Amino acid sequence: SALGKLQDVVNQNAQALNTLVKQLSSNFGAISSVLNDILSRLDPPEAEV
Amino acid sequence: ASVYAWNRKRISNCVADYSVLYNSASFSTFKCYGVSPTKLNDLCFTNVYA
Repeated sequence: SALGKLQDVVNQNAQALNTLVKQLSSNFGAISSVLNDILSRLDPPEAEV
Repeated sequence: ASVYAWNRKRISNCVADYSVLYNSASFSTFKCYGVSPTKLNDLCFTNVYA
């Protein structure tokens, strides 16, 4: 742990990237977090909302 | 069945046919939620409750 600053910078960047990756699969109030499933299941007006 | 004793059937392990229902057009109410009634119900489901 003599290089704590560089490790901390790398960990913060990885944590931010992983958080974005995790947020990619959030419902956000929609019926599903998978876009392809929504498109293959729902009609174009409700699909687009 | 009567409404209070609503009868439930499980549609399991069979190739579904939804096209005949849509194209029949004798069923006045055709309101579909989640899945769309405009020829998209031709998919696969783990469990269908009727």
